[PDB]
Amino acid sequence: MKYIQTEQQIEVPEGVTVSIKSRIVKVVGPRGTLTKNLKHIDVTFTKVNNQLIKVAVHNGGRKHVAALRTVKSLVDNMITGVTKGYKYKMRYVYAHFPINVNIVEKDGAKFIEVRNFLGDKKIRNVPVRDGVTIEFSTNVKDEIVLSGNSVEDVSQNAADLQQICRVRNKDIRKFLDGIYVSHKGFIT
Amino acid sequence: VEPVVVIDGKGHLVGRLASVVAKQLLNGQKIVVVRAEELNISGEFFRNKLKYHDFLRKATAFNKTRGPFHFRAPSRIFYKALRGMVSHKTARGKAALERLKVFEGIPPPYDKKKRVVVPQALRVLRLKPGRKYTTLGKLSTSVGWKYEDVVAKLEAKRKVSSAEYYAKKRAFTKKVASANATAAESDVAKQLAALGY
Amino acid sequence: AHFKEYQVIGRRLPTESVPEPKLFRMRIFASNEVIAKSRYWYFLQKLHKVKKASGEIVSINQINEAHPTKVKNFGVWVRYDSRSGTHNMYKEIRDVSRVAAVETLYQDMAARHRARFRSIHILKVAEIEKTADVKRQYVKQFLTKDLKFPLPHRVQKSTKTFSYKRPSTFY
Amino acid sequence: SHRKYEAPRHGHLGFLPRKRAASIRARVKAFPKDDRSKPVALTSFLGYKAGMTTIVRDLDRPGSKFHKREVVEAVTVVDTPPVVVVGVVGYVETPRGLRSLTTVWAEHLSDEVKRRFYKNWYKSKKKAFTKYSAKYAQDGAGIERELARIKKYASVVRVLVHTQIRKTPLAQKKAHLAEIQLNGGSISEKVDW
Amino acid sequence: TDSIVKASNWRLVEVGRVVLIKKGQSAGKLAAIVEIIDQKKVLIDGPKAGVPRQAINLGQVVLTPLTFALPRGARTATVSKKWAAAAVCEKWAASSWAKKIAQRERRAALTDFERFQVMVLRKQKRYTVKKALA
Amino acid sequence: AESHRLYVKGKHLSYQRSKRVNNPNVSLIKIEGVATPQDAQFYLGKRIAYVYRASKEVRGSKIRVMWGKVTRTHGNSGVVRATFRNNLPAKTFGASVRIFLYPSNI
RNA sequence: GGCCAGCAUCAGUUUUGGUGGCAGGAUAAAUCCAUAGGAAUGUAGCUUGCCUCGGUAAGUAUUAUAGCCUGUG
RNA sequence: AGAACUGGCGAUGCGGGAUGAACCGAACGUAGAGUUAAGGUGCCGGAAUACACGCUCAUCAGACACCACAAAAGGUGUUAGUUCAUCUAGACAGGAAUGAACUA
RNA sequence: UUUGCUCCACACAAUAUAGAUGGAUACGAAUAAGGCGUCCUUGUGGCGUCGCUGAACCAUAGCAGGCUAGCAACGGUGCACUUGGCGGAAAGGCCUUGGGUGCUUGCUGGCGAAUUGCAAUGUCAUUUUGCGUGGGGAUAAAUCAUUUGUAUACGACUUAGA
Ligand SMILES: [Cl-]
Ligand SMILES: [Cl-]
Ligand SMILES: [Mg+2]
Ligand SMILES: [Mg+2]
Ligand SMILES: [Mg+2]
Ligand SMILES: [Mg+2]
Ligand SMILES: [Mg+2]
Ligand SMILES: [Mg+2]
Repeated sequence: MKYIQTEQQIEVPEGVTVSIKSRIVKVVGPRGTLTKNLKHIDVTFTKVNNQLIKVAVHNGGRKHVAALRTVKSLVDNMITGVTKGYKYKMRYVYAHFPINVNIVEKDGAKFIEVRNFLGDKKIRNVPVRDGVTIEFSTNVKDEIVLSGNSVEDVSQNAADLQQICRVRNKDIRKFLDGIYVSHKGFIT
Repeated sequence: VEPVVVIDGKGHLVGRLASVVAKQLLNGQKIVVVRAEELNISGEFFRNKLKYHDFLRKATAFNKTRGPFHFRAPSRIFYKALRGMVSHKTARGKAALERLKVFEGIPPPYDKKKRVVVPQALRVLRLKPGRKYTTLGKLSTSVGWKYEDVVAKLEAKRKVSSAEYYAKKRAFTKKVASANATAAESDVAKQLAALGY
Repeated sequence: AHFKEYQVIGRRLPTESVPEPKLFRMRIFASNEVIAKSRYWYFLQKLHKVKKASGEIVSINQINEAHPTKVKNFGVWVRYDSRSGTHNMYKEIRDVSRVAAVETLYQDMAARHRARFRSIHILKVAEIEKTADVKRQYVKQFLTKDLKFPLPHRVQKSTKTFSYKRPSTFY
Repeated sequence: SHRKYEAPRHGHLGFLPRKRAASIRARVKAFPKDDRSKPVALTSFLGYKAGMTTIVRDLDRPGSKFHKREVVEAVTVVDTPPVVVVGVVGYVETPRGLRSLTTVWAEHLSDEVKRRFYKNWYKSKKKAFTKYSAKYAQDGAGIERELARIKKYASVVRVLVHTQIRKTPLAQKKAHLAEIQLNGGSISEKVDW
Repeated sequence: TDSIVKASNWRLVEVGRVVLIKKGQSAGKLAAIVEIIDQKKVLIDGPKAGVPRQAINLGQVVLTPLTFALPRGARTATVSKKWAAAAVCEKWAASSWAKKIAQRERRAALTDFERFQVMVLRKQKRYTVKKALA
Repeated sequence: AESHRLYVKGKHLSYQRSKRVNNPNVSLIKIEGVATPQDAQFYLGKRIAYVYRASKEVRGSKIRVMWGKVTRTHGNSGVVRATFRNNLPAKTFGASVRIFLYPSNI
């Protein structure tokens, strides 16, 4: 109904510096630097002090206000990404055919290889996005760990691994074979 | 006022600009339009892409070389919108269209001239903030325009030369401003101030 | 059009049986006195056994706003006919006069409910005397202490076809 | 009403119109994409078709029934004498397409190439390229300027070559001239080659 | 190393904000915002320039950088007292915005003889400027 | 000086017309710098000349003139209506005309 | 005295500006002035807790070092 | 297909509805000037890219009587409204309003 | 095929004008943001300032613009040459060096104008082309006919012939 004013608060810890100009957000922390372009929302940022940043929408409708809270979450994820990081844990689920997963190098592209999924002869490869590191945890059976500063890069990279192992022409209720995200958390 | 008016097409709505240009041509003003690939159309990219494909399927059934001609270049897309607002089948309409030139990028003859804008057709002054719009450059590429990269490379070269020109012009302006300021505070300057100049 | 408020007083025609009939008054919003008298008979025929040929208009007087330069919160009750049925509705309008509020009300009904002038009855217009009796949030948000807001993205008016610089929307 | 039975259409609509070709020498409308990390080389060649014959060879294809067995095949023989380079042409990228900027010719041309420029060779004075050869009479300043222009501006380099028709049993005596694109190396390397 | 967020500098619709009227009977005159009616309507009053107390659309005025202390809903007598105390007129006259307005009016009031004197004076000043540049 | 102009530049737009019927006896004229009917009142009654060239010389000149006058305003944008002794030809739609400062009321 | 025009003073029709004197209404309503009463989106002052030594938060307080609303003349 | 009263077409041009025997406006000797009707004023196209308050975003938007079509039933799309209940004595979700059923 | 062809400077004729009548006056990018000036540790930095339209800036005085005298500056500007660099998207334009020459209204003087008779575009622009002067520059092809069959209804195509 064209609300006069809507505000959201963004906190920053001691070790994180945030520079915003012309809707360009650069977050620098102990773990690195993240950047984001937000020239599609029409909001205004202001600085209250060294530990608080406000974002506001003036004379906005229901749909415009709904995107204001999205900005706060996106900026907050950048802040905690450069401080705590993100960790996604995935498990291998199979009934008969073991799933073999290894990191391979192909023309300097840092791929990950999936072999013998449901006995398939086809070789499955998923590119590893920049800034994402992949480790195979010990003392845990069939677990792969993805880490990075960007939550979107880590989450989407893990999503690619789930989609590449979809069963076709079978009852997926019975054939529950694949790799699935089992835990979302932080590096620290 | 000028014998030739050169309009920079960047950031202009296609229909609003075409209406303004068509009236100017009929009134006897020569118009040159540059950077037709930076034109904007209201509505998202997918919606406008569907509109062009609806235009594509229209053709003479018994001979396709007779049917409507589908031009893919951004300059020709703007020309189609402009020709529809002119009685182009008359001698008066033909004469008006001969006073118009449309180019992609800024060709060498006009790159050293002054460009103007049309406020009535500017996207930033017309569309409500937040509304979706499409750029004519990417729409043309998706429908078979082969020269997007060539224009981009040439435009980058032009801007480097134009930036260097502006640096010399800016430094000269500062020198002129200093001389005028020093030449002020005199009796001649006092008399000019009383008369408004 | 631009509305004025009139008081209209009418009566039944005097008879030998009943001399000096009762006087009935109502407040009518109309663009002129000719429409105001027509509206008076329209509502009177909905309440009493009387019509124009059987009665007379006693006096019609324009009513002016007491404090036209004071911002007031108005509560309005309306009854209107939709495409299928009749409904009652309460709305709140913030203006400086009753005629200004009524003009806004007719625009609002036309815009949101497609209700024409003929389909609307003004039941009552009353100024809300105290805060916290306002029950609509779109009006209450202007009653906050020290209200300030900017006007982003200013679009200026151009009197010439061509401009020699890129415009700015600063304010 | 609909046709009683369905059949595929007769003929291919992508080979229209079925008209005569503009010239007896078919145009090359696409060259291989240039890889400039390779030595300079030609991308095509000119020859004359002589005829067909038959060969016998051993088939090397595992899984085939005729693996490691002799097969009889038909082949075509093309007479390909060496071609002679007699010029170079440079092209510039333009929003309207590729445009030829400069052409530089060799100092001397044989009667084979010169016949291509005439329709009545037996009556002509044979004045073709007589004044152009004078551009080599000096130190070559005119030729150096044009070659430098190609190096500075051109994005595509092609060479003009002609066949040695006198070495074939044909009676034409008039050589065929054509452009061949050079792939590999930088623009300067292409021009120097 | 500290956070750097670029700040906005919009002119605010508030009580005490000085506005310049561009359309209507009072075009070119100053006024002060007394009350806010809605997103698009306010109540203005300028007693010094003879602007009647009225409700006006925000599209009829232009916000100015100037502002002064004023109670909400103040009457005309109070507006005059606050306007004079804050010295609004002299602050507006010092701005380049007002000077360009005054300069534009003066230039349009010149006569043919005065326009001739401008040309002569401009050439005399030009001679000195060109000599200084060289 | 480099300028000798004593007239105001103008453009011949079209005849007075409805959607499908035109009236050659009245021509519509656009005057530069005029964008308001109130401003166009200044030019009412002023003489208008259309100047053109011909190959044949008749009265010791190869330049011919058609004379007219401003009669009234037209629309809200400063266009005016003009009548000429002989109607202007239709091929001059978009051609320049001269609005003189006489007869003067200054 | 044949052709084409310019200006002035009038007549008929009409279009577009500037300006003067009057009448009516709640003998406009307001503003402004005087006076009575009142409230908060509560001014000055005062109290209470943490506070980069003056800055907020809420309690009291109806004109005081801001003002406003209502009735009456 | 067949009747009733009236107005029309036929026998009738003219302005408007792109186009049309019947609709809207208006009926016609030859001309000049002024003013309008119905219908219109981004460009084609004569005339405000006028003013004002709202509503709508459609991967098949919508756009003006006669007229050149769309329905039942649905949508936590968005807007306004009706009724009841919870909430200052801290509800809903996991420190401010919220929930349910309905109307267009 | 009776000295033809081409370029340069002006001479006279013809030709027509989709419409000169002081000047088309060059950053880029953003718009819920920028321009300019300034300082430093050169940054997504600090400070100051501007907008609210070109309603600007530049130019603009002289027989459509004459003939002469002086003063102050060593500038401004036009024409024809000259030095160097840059420009290929349709560059055909931009910048720069030196000298010669005309004018200067930056300032002060002296002569001339009439009669176009009270207004009449009152003729001052650029398109094409032709004929005569003289100063340089260069001295070919195509078609028919004949011939060939990689071609072909006829044209056309493809070959050969001092
Ligand atoms: Cl096919
Ligand atoms: Cl043949
Ligand atoms: Mg194609
Ligand atoms: Mg072919
Ligand atoms: Mg029948
Ligand atoms: Mg009959
Ligand atoms: Mg129709
Ligand atoms: Mg028009």
